[PDB]
Amino acid sequence: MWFGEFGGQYVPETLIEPLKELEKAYKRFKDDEEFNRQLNYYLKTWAGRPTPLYYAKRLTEKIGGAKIYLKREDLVHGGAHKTNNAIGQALLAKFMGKTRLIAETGAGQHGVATAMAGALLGMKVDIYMGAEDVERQKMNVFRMKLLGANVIPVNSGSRTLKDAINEALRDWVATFEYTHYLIGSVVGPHPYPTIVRDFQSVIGREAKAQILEAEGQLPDVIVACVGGGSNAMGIFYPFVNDKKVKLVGVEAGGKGLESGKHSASLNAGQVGVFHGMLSYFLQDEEGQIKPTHSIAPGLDYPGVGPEHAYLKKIQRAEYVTVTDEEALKAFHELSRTEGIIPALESAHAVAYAMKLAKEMSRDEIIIVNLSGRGDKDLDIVLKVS
Amino acid sequence: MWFGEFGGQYVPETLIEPLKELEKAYKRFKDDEEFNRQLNYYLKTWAGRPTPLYYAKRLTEKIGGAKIYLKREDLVHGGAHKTNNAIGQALLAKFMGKTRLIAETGAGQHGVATAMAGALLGMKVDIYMGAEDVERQKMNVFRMKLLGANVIPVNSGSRTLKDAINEALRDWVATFEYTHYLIGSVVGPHPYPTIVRDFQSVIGREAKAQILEAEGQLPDVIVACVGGGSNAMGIFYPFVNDKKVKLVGVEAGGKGLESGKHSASLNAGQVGVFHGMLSYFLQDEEGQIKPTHSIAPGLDYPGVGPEHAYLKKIQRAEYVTVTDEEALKAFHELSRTEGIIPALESAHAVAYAMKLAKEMSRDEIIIVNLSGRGDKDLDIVLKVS
Amino acid sequence: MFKDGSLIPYLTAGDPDKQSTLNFLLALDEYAGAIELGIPFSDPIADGKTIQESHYRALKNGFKLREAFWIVKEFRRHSSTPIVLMTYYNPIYRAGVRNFLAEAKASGVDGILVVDLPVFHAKEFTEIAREEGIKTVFLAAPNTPDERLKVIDDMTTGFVYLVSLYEEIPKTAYDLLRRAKRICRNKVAVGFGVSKREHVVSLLKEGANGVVVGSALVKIIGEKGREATEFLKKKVEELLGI
Amino acid sequence: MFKDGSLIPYLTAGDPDKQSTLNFLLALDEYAGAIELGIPFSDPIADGKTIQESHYRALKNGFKLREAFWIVKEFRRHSSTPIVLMTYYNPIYRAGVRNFLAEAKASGVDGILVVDLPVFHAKEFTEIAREEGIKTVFLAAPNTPDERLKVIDDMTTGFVYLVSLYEIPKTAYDLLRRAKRICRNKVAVGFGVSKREHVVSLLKEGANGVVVGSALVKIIGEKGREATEFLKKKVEELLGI
Repeated sequence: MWFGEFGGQYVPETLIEPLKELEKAYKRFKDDEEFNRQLNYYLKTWAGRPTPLYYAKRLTEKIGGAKIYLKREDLVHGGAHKTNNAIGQALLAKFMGKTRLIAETGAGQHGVATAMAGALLGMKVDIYMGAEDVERQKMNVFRMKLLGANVIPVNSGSRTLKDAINEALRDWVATFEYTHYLIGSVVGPHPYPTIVRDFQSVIGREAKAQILEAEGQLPDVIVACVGGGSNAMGIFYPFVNDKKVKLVGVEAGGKGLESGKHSASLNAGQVGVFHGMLSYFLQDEEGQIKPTHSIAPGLDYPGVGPEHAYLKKIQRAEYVTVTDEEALKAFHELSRTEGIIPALESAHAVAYAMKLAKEMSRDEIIIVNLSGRGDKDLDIVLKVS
Repeated sequence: MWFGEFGGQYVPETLIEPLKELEKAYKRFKDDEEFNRQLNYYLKTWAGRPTPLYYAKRLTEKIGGAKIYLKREDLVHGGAHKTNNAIGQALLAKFMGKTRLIAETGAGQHGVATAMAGALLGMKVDIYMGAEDVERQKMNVFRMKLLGANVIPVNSGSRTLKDAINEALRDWVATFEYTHYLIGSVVGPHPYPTIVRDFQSVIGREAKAQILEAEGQLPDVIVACVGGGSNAMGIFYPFVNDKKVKLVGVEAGGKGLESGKHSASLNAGQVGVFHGMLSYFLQDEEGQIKPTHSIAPGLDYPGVGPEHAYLKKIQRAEYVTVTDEEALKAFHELSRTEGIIPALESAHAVAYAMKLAKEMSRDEIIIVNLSGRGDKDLDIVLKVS
Repeated sequence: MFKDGSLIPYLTAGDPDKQSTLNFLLALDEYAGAIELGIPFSDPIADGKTIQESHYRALKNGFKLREAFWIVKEFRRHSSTPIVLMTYYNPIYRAGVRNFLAEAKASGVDGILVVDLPVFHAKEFTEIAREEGIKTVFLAAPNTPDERLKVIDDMTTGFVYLVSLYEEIPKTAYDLLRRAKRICRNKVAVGFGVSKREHVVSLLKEGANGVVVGSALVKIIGEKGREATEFLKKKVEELLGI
Repeated sequence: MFKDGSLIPYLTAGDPDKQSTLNFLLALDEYAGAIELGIPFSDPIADGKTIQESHYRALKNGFKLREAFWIVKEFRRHSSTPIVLMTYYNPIYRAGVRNFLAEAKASGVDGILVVDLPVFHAKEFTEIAREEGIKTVFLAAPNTPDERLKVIDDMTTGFVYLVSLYEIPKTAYDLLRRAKRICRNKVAVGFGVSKREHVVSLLKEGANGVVVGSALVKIIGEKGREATEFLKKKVEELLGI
């Protein structure tokens, strides 16, 4: 449950038994011949794995520096890496004998993923969402109802994500005998940070095979965006022992670090305990969660996974920021140059990769983790542009 | 040129020289080692090829009949089979030494497909669009622009698709020395109908290999939707010499054939000569093109490919219709049941497949060509629901 | 099939209605050595913007195929000026090739140009046209090679119709004419298309047997409609130098 | 750490302001055997809707940690009723465990419950608590097995605080039954009491104290600065007077 000093299981006694059941269930089914056979069947047959590793020939020539490969997670079913974890946990829940999935969502991206996975394996899906978020995400809400899920608007307090979390946890505490709670990222109490990483590790395994196939050697740098950490850990983890490979997590710089409107939890946060984990969080003088901002909705989260805090600590991974403006240029630049419309979360990774590539030799190799497609971001990008 | 009595090259003398240079160039590069090596490189790394063959285990068991596999073209880059042809013709244009692509569109899906492939291969891209269609398809116009193409609105005449075709063809006659005209379906004058099929035959070649791998045998039936013919012909062609396999084209029944608000060209249209091809067209008493309708934008086309007309005559393929209500019922059904939100075009093929499964035993097999994802169709489906 | 140095008005049939077209034909007859009459069509691929509009004006006004033949039958009561029928292949295909050309001949039509029927697809059409006493008309563009132009000429029994690709007569259009006069045995008419007196005199001087006038005339029919007659005559008078 | 048969009011500090919380405590002190005082937190993942709202209210009006201690210190000028501080771990973690507990003791805090600090992560907390003169409160739920409930009891030096998963649930009386059977420590119940029937019934089944939170904070939520008299009427109802 620890990653160095970070991680843990800082929850009340009401949530201990459901987590201890999940620890046990993961332990037996994690390396089970039949569990992994089913997981790999669904990932291949339903999700479309493996995803290709694409050489951005035009983009690298433009920059004039290092080679830039995109790990095309935009091409998985749903349009983001989140499907990998959605299936993984939903299948684990079915192997536990659960008949129902619950989760909570802000932007709706995790709600859609959870609903899709529940639809596949034939499970009841109740998704808690803040009443503010339901009006904001008209189209994501509808998308969940198409997939057989039903959204529960929570009308108390802030009417934000945080209020939906509380409703989801109160619901799990009472229904855990037949219900599994699905966490979207490498965050929260143990065993969720390890479970989610393990279900995203496919990205890095595939990418390592693919880069050895294309280059005959490991890459010099790997760049990936970091909100909670999910996609970044998926691609990072298999390269952690490869001393050559530089790991660069890219957080939301927002309107700039001087402005204070961002979600760079690793760059500008303090270590604290929220959401059941000791990790980095963005907090005020009094040690309360601050409001965060990012143009990319998936990066708008004040916390960060405890494993990233650990990598930061021991200096295995380097963590950086990219502004709304910079990510937006990358969004446009990749669409023009490679004919790929990246998700605004991924555009952060692409944006930094492009800066880094200019300063590197033409024989060096960068793998950018293109965490999703940006069809969902067209309403946002149209209004701003 | 011909498929039985259908097809041809019925265009004015102005368009003969451009078409003959395209004939010669296709005959040159079609079986070329380097053209095909590059084509499969882009299909693999960029497009995400191959796509998986999904077994709809819950949809088959709910129906309680024949097995129902789905060819997952929804997973290709761009969310639709169209990308296959778009890359093929764009690459062909590049090998011909052309710097520019032109096309026209109504719904916008083809205009996006062309804009994507052009951006990939460094081609300049001008799309012609009817100014009414520009007003409807705000988001596809924006998508094209993001992808680097400039959308040229034509304000002459009706301001609809056929006015854009005229403007596009006039431009080609002038600029064909450095410009390729990119037809989006198995339609129009030779060589486009054979060319588009060939670039979509990949779908059938994969499906064949994949169903043998899964079941140890060829399918009993193959079901696919038919607007112009592109996707259906792509999955059909490699099974044309297999006498076992039945081929079924699903046209747009719309609001019903008795109501006259359909786009089923084969089932209730007469043979004629428009757009440079002898084929089935929806015409009035005077032999002029009647207005067409379907809820799925991609099926709303009065013509159909000449090769489908040929397969209809020789009875190598059955052809049927499905109503807007039934496609909507299938759109919702496949979403709830399998976690896959199909395109409204594909939902026609699914809707018929669901019927045909009831009249076949549990050991018999159906392959439905799931031509695209329905993220594009959510506004349309939200309004009617 | 027409007097050298002739002006050839092109009108679209049933634009705005069958009677109004006949009125224009009767008004323009004394200025013309021959006449082209277009048959409306939903999807005209070849034609430019001005003609394209007139196809839609005619079909929005409820044009029937029979009414094209009615104009020529009615026009033949007053005149023996050559009529060329300009159409797409669908109406011919639909009715039957012998049936269309016999009914056209019977109406009093001398020539026919099938716009979207290429030279290689016209073997059976030119064979039946001779049999039915209709003279064939085939068009050529600037991008038409010398090889194909000979074939176009070989199959033409009326006149070869030269056209430019899209102000002024383009340099490329005069190159097509000069080549055609070297190569073709048939008479040559040119739709380049014309708007001023300098253009007509120049084209005849460089060997054009006929100068066709479409867009200048149908643009007036677009503006004026039923009331176009007098403005058409004034325009033709300008082009003839009267 | 309180007289048997007692009623224990739970209030969130700084809801709606610090002066109001002190007024409420002073007005309720004659009715109470002990008091729980909640420390506002941005993301309180345990608490039910009515308490959750009070955290939102108190922080919206600019509550600060030093104001909780001020309330306990100014309350101690009049009363020596046991105070139990109810907080999440992050205030303790960021200040330093000893620094927090020392400052809590100086105000006159008698006990402390760290809501989101499990038993297996509290080996150090209980140790320093004892050294700084502060008693520990740990909570048990109905799903808590008999193995942990003993370990919970062993680490508690004040009282075990029983809560429910959700008139009063059957599953909640089973927890209380088991607790009195297993625990050497005293037991306070926080099962969501709203009426007199419940206070009497829970004292009858052996609860040493009955905590009253939601019923009082609902009133503070409705009335604000003017809650004092409505709180008294509610506490009088629950005491049956």
